Amino acid sequence: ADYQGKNVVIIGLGLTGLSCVDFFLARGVTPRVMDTRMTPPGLDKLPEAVERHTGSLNDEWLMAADLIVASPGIALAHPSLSAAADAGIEIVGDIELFCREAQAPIVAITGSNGKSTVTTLVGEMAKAAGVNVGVGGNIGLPALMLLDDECELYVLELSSFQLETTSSLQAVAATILNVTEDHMDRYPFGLQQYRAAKLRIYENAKVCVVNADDALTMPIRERCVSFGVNMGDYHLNHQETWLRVKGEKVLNVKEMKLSGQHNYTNALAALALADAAGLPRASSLKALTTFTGLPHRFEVVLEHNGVRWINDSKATNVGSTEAALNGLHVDGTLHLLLGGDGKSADFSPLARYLNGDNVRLYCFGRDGAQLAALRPEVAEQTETMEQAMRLLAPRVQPGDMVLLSPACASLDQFKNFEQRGNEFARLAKELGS
Ligand SMILES: N#Cc1ccc(COc2ccc3ccc(S(=O)(=O)N[C@H](CCC(=O)O)C(=O)O)cc3c2)cc1
Repeated sequence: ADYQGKNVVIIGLGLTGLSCVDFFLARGVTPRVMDTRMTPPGLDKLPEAVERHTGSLNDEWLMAADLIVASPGIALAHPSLSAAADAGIEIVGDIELFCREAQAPIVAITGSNGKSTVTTLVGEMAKAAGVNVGVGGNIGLPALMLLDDECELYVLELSSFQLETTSSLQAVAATILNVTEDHMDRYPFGLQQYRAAKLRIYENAKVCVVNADDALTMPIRERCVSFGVNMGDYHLNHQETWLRVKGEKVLNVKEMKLSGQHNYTNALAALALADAAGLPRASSLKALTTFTGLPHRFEVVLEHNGVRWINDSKATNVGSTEAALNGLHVDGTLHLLLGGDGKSADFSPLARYLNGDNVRLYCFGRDGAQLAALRPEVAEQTETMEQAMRLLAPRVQPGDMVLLSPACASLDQFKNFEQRGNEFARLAKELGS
């Protein structure tokens, strides 16, 4: 596309907003930036000759623009954006600018849980095949920083928010791994509106890959390739567990470093997408056996003195926490940390995992009191995650697990879930020796 001489406004700084700034400048266009935060996260990192407005949206700037580039962190439904949409002013995001320039195929991945693990996995499968691959998007680097004429494949994690402002994506392979309640603070029309945003990823996709076990991942109306536990074009076989494609065994999971059923369906989805992208199967399977997991994803930061302390800080929703608790083996007592910005989620689904004598809850952050309510007799509420740790530490016994899998965003008290996971790791180290 050609942006020469246009009035461009970028809404939202940070890494992404910064990457969009660089994108326009390198193309000979000086945009202007605005952010509803008085002091946004990359402000002092921004070039001097770029006009910026902070502390609110600027309607004068918006209503004058030829193109608005909106961070995924601002709602399209925001009154200033809606007004500019009503006036016919074109609104895109960073993924859209990226898709209009990219000169390699894209694998596109979204879903409420598993999306970064699959994205990473498909990226390692291309690396194992000697393919020059750029991996990023909603994980790692912002898409626009991957753009390179030499790249042979892109693998992108895409959030529901990124998908709302993207229209030119034509993925070689796209998946929605699953859809469970999340971001309800951004979706006033509920779960169906949240799903609808994710369904945008299948539009003009060469192959679509659905989860046979989750109907919501399927288009509204050829067919998609599927993965699943007992069913699907890609599926599990329990003699010991194998991954199979159409009845053929391709890998015995004991060769994987990851474990758990939900990692095995991640592996299936990753394979299916690599297959659709033309990558050789042998090297794809080799990558499955070398991948050790992402940090903050059910990560054992300390196993010592009979106690395992797990950083599952990436659990930012109810679905992810269920994944950790469902089938979880604990010898003695589980000390479960819950807390932060629940985004108006229904926590009920968690209740059925919190019975029996061998469970303790330490609830903190904005929605702490709501998380304790799940079973108040076994629950403590603190303000912070630090205070919670210092409160559970003394009670920890050989055989126990300490599990940070909070079911909420960290953004009420932290920069991001990585900072929360790193703080937990530091404290677990202090308190656990
Ligand atoms: N203008 C403006 C403006 C821009 C950003 C913000 C708040 O700033 C952001 C920015 C970009 C984001 C992009 C994606 C997300 S996210 O919802 O997809 N990720 C969180 C992260 C959770 C966590 O890290 O704990 C979640 O799943 O809940 C949150 C974001 C939050 C406020 C005003």
